[PDB]
Amino acid sequence: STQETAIGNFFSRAGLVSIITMPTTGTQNTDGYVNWDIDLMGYAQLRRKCELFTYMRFDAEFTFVVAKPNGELVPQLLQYMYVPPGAPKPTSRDSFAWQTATNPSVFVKMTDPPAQVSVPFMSPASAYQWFYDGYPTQANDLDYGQCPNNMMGTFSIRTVGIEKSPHSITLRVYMRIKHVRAWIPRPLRNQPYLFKTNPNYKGNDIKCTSTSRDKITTL
Amino acid sequence: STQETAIGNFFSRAGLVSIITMPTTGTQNTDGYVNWDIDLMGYAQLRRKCELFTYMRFDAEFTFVVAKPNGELVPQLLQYMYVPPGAPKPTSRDSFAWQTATNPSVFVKMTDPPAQVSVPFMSPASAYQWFYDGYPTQANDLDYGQCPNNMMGTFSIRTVGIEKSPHSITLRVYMRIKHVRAWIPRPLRNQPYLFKTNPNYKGNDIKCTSTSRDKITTL
Amino acid sequence: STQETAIGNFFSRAGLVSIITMPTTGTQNTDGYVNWDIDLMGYAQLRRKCELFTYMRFDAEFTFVVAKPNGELVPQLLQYMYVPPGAPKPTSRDSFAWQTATNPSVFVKMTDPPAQVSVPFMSPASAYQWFYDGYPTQANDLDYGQCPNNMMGTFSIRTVGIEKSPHSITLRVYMRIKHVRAWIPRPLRNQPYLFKTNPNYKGNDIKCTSTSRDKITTL
Amino acid sequence: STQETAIGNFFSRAGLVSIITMPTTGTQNTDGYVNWDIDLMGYAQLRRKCELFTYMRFDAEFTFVVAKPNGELVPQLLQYMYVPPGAPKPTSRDSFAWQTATNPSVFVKMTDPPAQVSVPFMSPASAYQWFYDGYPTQANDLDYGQCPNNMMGTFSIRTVGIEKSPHSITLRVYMRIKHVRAWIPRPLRNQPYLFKTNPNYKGNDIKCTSTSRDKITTL
Amino acid sequence: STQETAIGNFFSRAGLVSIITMPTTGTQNTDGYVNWDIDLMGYAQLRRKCELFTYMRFDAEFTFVVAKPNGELVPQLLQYMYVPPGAPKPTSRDSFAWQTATNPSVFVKMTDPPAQVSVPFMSPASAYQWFYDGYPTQANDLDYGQCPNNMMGTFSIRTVGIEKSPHSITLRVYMRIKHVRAWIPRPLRNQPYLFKTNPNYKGNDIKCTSTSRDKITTL
Repeated sequence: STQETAIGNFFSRAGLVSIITMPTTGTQNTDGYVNWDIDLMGYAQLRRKCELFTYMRFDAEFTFVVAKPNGELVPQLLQYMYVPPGAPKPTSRDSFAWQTATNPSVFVKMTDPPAQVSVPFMSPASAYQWFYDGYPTQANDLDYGQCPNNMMGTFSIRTVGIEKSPHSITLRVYMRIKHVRAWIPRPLRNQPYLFKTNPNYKGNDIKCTSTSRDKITTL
Repeated sequence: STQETAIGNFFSRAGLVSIITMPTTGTQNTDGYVNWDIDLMGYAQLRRKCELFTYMRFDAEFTFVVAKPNGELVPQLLQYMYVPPGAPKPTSRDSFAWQTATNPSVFVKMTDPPAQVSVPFMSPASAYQWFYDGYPTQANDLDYGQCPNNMMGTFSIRTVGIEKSPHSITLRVYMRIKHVRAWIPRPLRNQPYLFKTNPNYKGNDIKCTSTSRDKITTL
Repeated sequence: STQETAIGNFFSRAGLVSIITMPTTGTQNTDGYVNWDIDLMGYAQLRRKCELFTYMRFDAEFTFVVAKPNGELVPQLLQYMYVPPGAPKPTSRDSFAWQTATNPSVFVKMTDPPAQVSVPFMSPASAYQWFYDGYPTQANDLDYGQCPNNMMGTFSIRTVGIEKSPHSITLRVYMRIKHVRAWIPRPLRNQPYLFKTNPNYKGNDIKCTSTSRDKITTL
Repeated sequence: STQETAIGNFFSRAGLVSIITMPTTGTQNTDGYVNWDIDLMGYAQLRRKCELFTYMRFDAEFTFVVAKPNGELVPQLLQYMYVPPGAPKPTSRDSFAWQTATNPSVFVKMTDPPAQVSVPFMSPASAYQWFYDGYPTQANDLDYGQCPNNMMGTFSIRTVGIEKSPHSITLRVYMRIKHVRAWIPRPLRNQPYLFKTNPNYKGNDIKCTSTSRDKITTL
Repeated sequence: STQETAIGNFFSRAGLVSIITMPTTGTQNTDGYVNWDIDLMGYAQLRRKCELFTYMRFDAEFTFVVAKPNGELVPQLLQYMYVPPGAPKPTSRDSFAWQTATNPSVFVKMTDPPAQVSVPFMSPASAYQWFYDGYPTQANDLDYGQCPNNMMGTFSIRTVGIEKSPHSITLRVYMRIKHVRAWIPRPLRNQPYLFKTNPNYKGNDIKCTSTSRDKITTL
């Protein structure tokens, strides 16, 4: 069936896009909260799939699978807050940001089944674009290829309550692309990725698209 | 879309309107209960938004997010009682008020998902009014601008059971305005608020509506 | 709206009609069960409301709010049995009565949300009557005004299991009157109540229906 | 209403038909399982009701109310297996019988609300019969009145898991007769029952159907 | 009724197809995960039933009944991942395989009721075949009768979380055949099975299809 090769089926399925960890005390948790900016170019697997196209438009479904680091669940009340683009992100475990009515928040117990929410098409432009041959502001670093109109928002996680939580939390964020539309197909990345924000490739070790053989007649 | 600028969308979304805390023993809890009169002029954020209009009419949806102070949940049975206007409020952890059939009460376990209830348009007048240029009873303090026809009711929280609860409770009250209607738009508050019940402003430090610059030509 | 003054709205709302307590061991609990005969003339508040009419007919909805005496809930299996009129009531924590198919019983865990059940119009007569100027069998005590055709049934509560429960239980019984019909309105009780089963009033201290004043002209 | 005297209403309502107890260790539980053959002639109350008719046909609804002996519930996974007639019953806590696809089994946690299942009309004959004036194979004991075509099946209870359960279990089995049909009404048992499988009565102490009085004129 | 002898009814009902055990530490669990390739020829009971036909086509419903080895349940988050045919299976408790979007995974708590999922008809051929009189690649062992087009997939179980789970898990996998279709009926296996992948039988001890008797006239 040709349905299997349709843009939609190719970009369906919820995949893991991030793994936030909030230990009781260690390196980055005397805070008590986390700010994860929604990022797709996170996993090279999904990134390569997207960079097959120049422009894309879609909705995103997020599912929040949390539990303690060993898999155990406890009666802990959590809060996930979506900070749209152009909005101020929490800077402390108790910033005013957490009370701002305009930053939709979802409250759920770690015992309750995973929370699920859908985020629309945020760009101010007609489509997200993985490639911008210009500057949003010149030969050159910093400020090139960067298109801020792809900014999808930020998710701020934290345990509820005035005192810090006794439990460490390991949260897995899954995302599913709904209603996909793609434009202008381009060559498939054949060089290892070096950065999230640009096509730079290792220029000394340029790998060949295909494996080799001895003679052009041996097969 | 113009829908985004519609009165309804502007006043939608559930925001935090109050944070009640009932510790086992400290300052105000050898009682075991709390009486929160429904108050909107609580958070200056929402208050400024309302004082953009003279009269407003609407329904209110209340959601009760509770848990212990650190975010943990325990099998504690709670009772939230709505004491309408003109009704007697509980004066002790065990007043008759808690048994009065006419004071609707909702019983829920701290484990159960947040309780949610809708309160109608209580005023005896056609609309709530954030400004009353008269007296409900004269140059002058006390008894001015005060309109008792805006009184929306009181919520009385307490743990159920004859003995006091072993757990401390931190309850967050969220409110959402439904079916909003507004009349007679007025200037937007440009001076810091000094009191909940009146427009008094600091008259020595009168802030300018806009920032300044050197010359009227430098830009 | 006149709807607010309608017999139905006047007698709606679930009110507390009884508070049964079953401690592990104290005065009346080496038993392990309780027999509460359904009684409305329990709370003078609701009683006065009913004695505004001579005859009344209605269905009753019962809700069972239970928890330990301090409000905590535990995984305890309880059984509530309705013993109709003319049926034999349990006389021990393990009478045959608890197994009698004809005594409908509802089993629920103290963790599960409150059990709710509806009891119909039990009287063998066309309506319940709060006043019977005769004898069911003469100037006179005992056997007067007593109409057994108002007998609505009994509720027998107990913890399930062959051994006694480790936990103390405090159960609140709420009742709501559905489909109300009233006949022959009568004067409103103006003297304090002395007994559940009769209009006897303190005859030495007869209180006046209204407060007093000095002169009939001072106001 | 005549509806109350209808065969259906007379045989409705779920009654207790059995009480299985599986202690950790005592007399009959170093096993870890129980085999209860579905038996109606268990409780003389229901038995007398059935023997008012010669033939009966009906479906049966079974509800499984379990908990520890004191009424407490714990996170124990149980398995109830229905072994139809002509099928092999488990002979050990781990017989192959428990894995046989054809023996429908229902898995439920003691925390989950009571399991409920419906068993159809199993007899190979058109109706169950409480009386068979013949032999299924002669004056005489053993092998008389016994009709094996009334065999409804067996229920095998056990805790899941390879190791024995730490908890003792007391399970109450309730049964409700659905879609009842009865034929050929007969005299009502007036002598105490002596056995489950036959009408034998104590012949020395033959009780009179009615109480006595002195003279045939005194009343 | 002939419905009882229909291919569908004959192959219905969920039966146990596998019992995976993941102890904290013992022989095969310092790993923390398990890879069970979906196998029907597991239980000789069901296998014999299938080998009554040459070709079969059907969907499969899998139910995952898990709990600790003694039947107790704990708040443990588990993950069941379906690795289709031609896909790479996890090789460690934390392989990339567990993050691969294309390997559908279902997350469920051991407290939640058993997870249930349906797997379609995976073969690249029109039907699964329990007999292939050829080679997929000759008199002869290894590489005969083996048809890889019957490969249905693999299920990879594991506890979620970065650290190993404190609890041992015993998981029972039930399978139900939906929408069955069978072709070309063949003789029923009358010799004990020796291997999962071939009809080899013990040739010294060849058992007779029927029991014996003395004379051909004694009955």
